[PDB]
Amino acid sequence: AKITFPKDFIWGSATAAYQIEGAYNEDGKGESIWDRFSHTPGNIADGHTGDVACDHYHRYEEDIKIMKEIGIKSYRFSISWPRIFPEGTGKLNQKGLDFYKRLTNLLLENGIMPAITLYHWDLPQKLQDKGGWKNRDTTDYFTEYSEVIFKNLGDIVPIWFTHNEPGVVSLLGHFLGIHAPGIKDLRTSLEVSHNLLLSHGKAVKLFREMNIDAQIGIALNLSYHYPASEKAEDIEAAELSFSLAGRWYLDPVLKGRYPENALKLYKKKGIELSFPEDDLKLISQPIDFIAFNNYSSEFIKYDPSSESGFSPANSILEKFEKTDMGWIIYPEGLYDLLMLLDRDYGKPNIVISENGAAFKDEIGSNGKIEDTKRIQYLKDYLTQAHRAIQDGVNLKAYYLWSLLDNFEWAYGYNKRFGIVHVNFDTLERKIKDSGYWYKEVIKNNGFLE
Repeated sequence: AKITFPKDFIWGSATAAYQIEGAYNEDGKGESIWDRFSHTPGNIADGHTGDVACDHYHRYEEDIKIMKEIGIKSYRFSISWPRIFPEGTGKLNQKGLDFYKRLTNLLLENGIMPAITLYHWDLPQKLQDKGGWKNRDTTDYFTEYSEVIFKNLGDIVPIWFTHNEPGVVSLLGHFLGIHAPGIKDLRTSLEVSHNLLLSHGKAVKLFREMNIDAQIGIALNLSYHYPASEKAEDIEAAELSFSLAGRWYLDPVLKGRYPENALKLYKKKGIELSFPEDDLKLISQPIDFIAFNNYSSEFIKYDPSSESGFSPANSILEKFEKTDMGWIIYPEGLYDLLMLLDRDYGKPNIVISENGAAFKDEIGSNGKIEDTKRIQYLKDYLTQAHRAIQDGVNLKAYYLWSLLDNFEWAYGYNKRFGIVHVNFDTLERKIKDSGYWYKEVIKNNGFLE
């Protein structure tokens, strides 16, 4: 069958500033928590850093030409907070604004709609020295940064995301310690979760008060958490697992409450956190769309003697095909997630702000990257997105992660998600088969399956 998306469907591709830009100490930029984390041996696979990355800071013109060749109609990127306020607050670094004004204007000149993430993990290190996201004041410094950006770009950028994956920043950055800033403390991670969400609400309020003529949302990490069987104890386990993961952020944002099942667990663990009563009313400011980053799905069993009360169903997981990340490939998961969003949250407008896959790429004798498994993944996942649309979900846009191979956080350069290959030694770009496939998808507004 022929899969044709809605006429006005937005086809995009996404990146993040630390992952692509390089120029880590150029034009007055301040140190970020990811600069510090990357420089510390043992934190990144193979001792890789984002010092140079794709060097997009210098090579953006070439990248925009590639975007035009593929025909992406929107580009999702993030702004580096420490390029704008090197110390987090205080003296504005005009050269920072200048880089992003140029970039934005060039995107628009080439007929590519900019879509901007304000926070994609690069907190200024000076703020982390003061306590980082554990410090409520950081939520005000974030709002002050957001104000400058809205003043300079607001009414030429149609789509805005406040945060990218606060639940990852909290969990990996502040409980597991495997992301910047490398903290390991449950209570701190929960205070950080809250302040991230608080800062989202402050920014959205500000955006409305400044009458910016654009749309604003947030990009959450979301997966469907399947129970291991149809037994109520498994169903309840999976529901709890989701409530401690993506729904710990969805419910505050869209319903103005934390999930009750998760609050009971944390109380059972001896954490009963109390924040001003008005914080949830601020967190749940109306947004124009809910966005999410999705790659895979979870399978959860009842596990009553565990600290959590649930665990991964490994016998189910071990049977799926996996990506180079070790993540299960299960395209129907994206359908089930989209239908949950639509059912549980009053049929919101939805954006997939990231979806993609890492596979091992090889340049052939013919000089080409024939990344068939990445194409198959994208086609299977987009087929399910389309099935959701036909079933009434208000899915408006799909941003393919990523335009470029990039610095994959703690994995360094070992994990390639691009539709465009980057040689990290030479900085040469080469469009993969997946990039030319996406070119075709955009031109045909879909594909056969």
